[PDB]
Amino acid sequence: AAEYAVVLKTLSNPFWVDMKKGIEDEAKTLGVSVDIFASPSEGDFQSQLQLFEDLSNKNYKGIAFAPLSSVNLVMPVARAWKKGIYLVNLDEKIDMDNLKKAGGNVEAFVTTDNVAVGAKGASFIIDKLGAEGGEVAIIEGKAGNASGEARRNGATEAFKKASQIKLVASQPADWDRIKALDVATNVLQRNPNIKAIYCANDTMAMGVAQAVANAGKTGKVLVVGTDGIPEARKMVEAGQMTATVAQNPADIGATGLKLMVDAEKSGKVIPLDKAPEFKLVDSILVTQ
Repeated sequence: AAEYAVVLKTLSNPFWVDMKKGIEDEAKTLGVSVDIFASPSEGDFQSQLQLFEDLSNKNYKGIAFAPLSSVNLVMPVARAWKKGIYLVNLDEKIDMDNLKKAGGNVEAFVTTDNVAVGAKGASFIIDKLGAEGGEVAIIEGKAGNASGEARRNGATEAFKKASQIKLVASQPADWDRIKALDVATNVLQRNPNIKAIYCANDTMAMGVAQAVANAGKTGKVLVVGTDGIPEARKMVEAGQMTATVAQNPADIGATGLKLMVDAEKSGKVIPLDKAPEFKLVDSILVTQ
């Protein structure tokens, strides 16, 4: 049976349920069969590396895959590439450095541009504030992590190009609704003239909308989030959170199957020296 296979992170998370449907749907259009696999828990690094390994011994033309960690699947993917399997990295980037040393490569990496995500949620505040503008802040995530710092850049640059906006306080905050509430109230005392605050995660965001529920500024103050969890989504339907910048799972999976099928057609796997393709998929701004 099937000519293509897709390993994902898990399927108890709606994010990955939406990705599966996008690869299936996109398959029915291209004329290719697909088998979608995943290991139960988000922290099953070994159980996914066993999964992938089992698939490698079957006869799949190509295999797209979302790695739990950046190095848990380097040896199976590099093996897969020597056999001539058309691999396509999804969501998070696999350690290319390690992969090089493994003697392998990938046809393409398909992810969401985290900087654009930050500018998308900052730009939403900009337009809502209007000409008048006003003061804003960015509750950052934890330092060292690229994915939250990327949202930190984009959101910063987008408010600097708006010469009617005042960035009061972009300060660190580890991914925590409690610690997000505590630095929230800190900015609301230092600068109580704030009209909105974008947060670099949906966890922090509900902790900042708690600091606005405190001072009972709910309505004037605009909270924004990222990732778009099912929880916060509801919030935004109820007027409790202003908005959140979700990803596009379905398009990431569908684009990933498209690039895999395109490499197969070519009849030759990407050279080692050749860098992979790099498609970014647009983020979505979920609003009332």
